Amino acid sequence: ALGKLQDVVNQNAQALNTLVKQLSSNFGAISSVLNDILSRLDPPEAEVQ
Amino acid sequence: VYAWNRKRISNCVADYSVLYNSASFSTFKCYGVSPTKLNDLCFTNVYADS
Repeated sequence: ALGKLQDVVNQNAQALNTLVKQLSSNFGAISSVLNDILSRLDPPEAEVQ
Repeated sequence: VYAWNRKRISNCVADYSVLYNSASFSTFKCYGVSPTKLNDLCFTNVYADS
């Protein structure tokens, strides 16, 4: 019966999860973490990724 | 070239300062990493294809 509420809550959480998981996507970059690119590639090369 | 030799480097420390500072290399191009950052990086393994 409480679904109307629970449902809503889930959606919120769901969105956040998706958002957080979008931190782990390459989007075409060599890696999905900025620190690795900064530590490996020089700014002239790193900036495109 | 068709039988390019491969060597494995593991469990060791390499000083790459002497590597990129040498003028005996005509071409020296790094992809996905910078020559200077090598001394400040750790890698599980290295494969040298000669």
